[PDB]
Amino acid sequence: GSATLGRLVRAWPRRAAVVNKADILDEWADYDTLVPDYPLEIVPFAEHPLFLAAEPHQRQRVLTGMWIGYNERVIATEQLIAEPAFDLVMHGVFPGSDDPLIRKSVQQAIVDESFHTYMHMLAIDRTRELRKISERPPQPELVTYRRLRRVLADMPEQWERDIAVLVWGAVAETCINALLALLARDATIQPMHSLITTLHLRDETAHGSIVVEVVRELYARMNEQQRRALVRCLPIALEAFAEQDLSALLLELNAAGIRGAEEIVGDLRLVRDFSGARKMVEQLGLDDAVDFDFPERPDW
Amino acid sequence: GSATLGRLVRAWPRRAAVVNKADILDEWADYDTLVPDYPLEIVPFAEHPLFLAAEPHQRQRVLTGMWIGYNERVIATEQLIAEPAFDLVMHGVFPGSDDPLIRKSVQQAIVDESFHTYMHMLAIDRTRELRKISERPPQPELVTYRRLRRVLADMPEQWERDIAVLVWGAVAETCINALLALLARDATIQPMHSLITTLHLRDETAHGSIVVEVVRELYARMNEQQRRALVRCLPIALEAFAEQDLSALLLELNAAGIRGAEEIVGDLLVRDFSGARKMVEQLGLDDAVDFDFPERPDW
Repeated sequence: GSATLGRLVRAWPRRAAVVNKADILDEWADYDTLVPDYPLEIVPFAEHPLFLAAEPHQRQRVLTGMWIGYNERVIATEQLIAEPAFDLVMHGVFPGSDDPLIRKSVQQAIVDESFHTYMHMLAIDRTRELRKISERPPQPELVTYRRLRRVLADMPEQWERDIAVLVWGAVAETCINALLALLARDATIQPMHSLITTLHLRDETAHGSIVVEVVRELYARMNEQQRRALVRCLPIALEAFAEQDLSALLLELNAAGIRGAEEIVGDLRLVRDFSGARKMVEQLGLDDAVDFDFPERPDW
Repeated sequence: GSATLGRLVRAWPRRAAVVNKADILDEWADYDTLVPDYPLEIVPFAEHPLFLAAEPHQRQRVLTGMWIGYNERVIATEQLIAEPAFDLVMHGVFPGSDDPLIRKSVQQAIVDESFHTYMHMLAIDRTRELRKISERPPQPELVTYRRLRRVLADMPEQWERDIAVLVWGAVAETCINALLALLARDATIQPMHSLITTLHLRDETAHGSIVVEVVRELYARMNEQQRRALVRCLPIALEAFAEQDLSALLLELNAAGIRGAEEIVGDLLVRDFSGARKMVEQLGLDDAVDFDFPERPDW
């Protein structure tokens, strides 16, 4: 079997966030209210005159809101997109998925996603308590999940729905959110915010390598119509993860009471790193068969 | 907020198997094939004449099968019974489940169950490799799960189905498998077999405490007709976890080639219900539940 997979399975105890920082709760120990929740430098409208025209506490409420929103979207992605793909592999629904090495690598990833959900859930609860955020509008559906559900809606056959779910999860796990990596390195924000994202990023880098190996092995064992289906679905999943939907920004800005929120939003790097998914496409020998313009590899 | 829930949440990093023995895979290192997989002492037909009249390799193959069978059932219980109940709580379908202390304790439990599945899956894989078992017959559907399907068939509405799933999960997590506890303490079997079960039991002791606290809190917030279904639901789940089904024994004796397997099973390990009894008290359902709780086992 895959030496990459063997190596990833062996490294998991030395690498995983759940093993090496299970005590994340205690990181709020000596909290400092004076330190921001989110870095202004990665806010796209940070220097828009209408955002600058606001009062300092209003800008701070937007930053806090964007931090909470980012954590909400991470949890929804894990729960609705990434974990269901991992679960399908473990269920043995694809030929070749009964392999001990595939099963070990993916079950480890499932433990990691559980702990990721734990960390991000903690981040929301602690922030809401400490910032005294009593109430907050029930946020919109993920654009990525909306696309998934619409693809699946009129699909007759379970075998094809399984392919779509796998591909959506695979793309999610190989296309790293710019906010994950930018938040991870940021020294200006709450140290627990930088830390949680640092931990998640370390695990996600391994998850992308696992997904590349696992998808190669399963595609190789798939029949032609399964293979064909995987191929059609890739560009659709890739475009869903490339698509920016700034509905969340509008709600945050309106929440904070910033005047001209519609103007600021309507007025509008932060691209995902698609390196992993490009490697995935390469490993499948699909380097000319996928209709997607891959963005440049980010500096970070 | 519950002081028990609070203590268990803050102790989780020190307690959790996932933190303490993530490298469980490496425990197979200096592997000794001479050490049995499973203790004869706890095999219900160990002293049956037809079992004793089989060859040494045949009896050792049964022990291997029962160990693998144990692990298969643990995984199935976690996947089909325990995790769904915990997920239901996290999906906030019940009033009062949005509480951050409840969410922390249950999410930590969910991390634990994913790691338990991992441990048990690898015990199966490492045993099958080292003992050279190339094929194993399809296993029977869990008795507990078969009974679950039945109740859900009888109670088909979405809101009914949530309550049944929760109770099924709750009973599973508060009634400790005799085999879990007896394997954990066994000094004669493969050290990693007693280790995995020791680790799982340590976690499960906490989970039982968690479930009693959570279910109580969720009980307070249900409407008349939800409470109704939960109270009527408890004894059926409890009966399900108490009913002893012999079908998996008859399969190990065949997988091993033992003659008169039917007679053996014809001629034929009660859970510790202590945690579930407490759950019943905590709900004030002491007089309401028609179920006869067995005496606590010494272990």
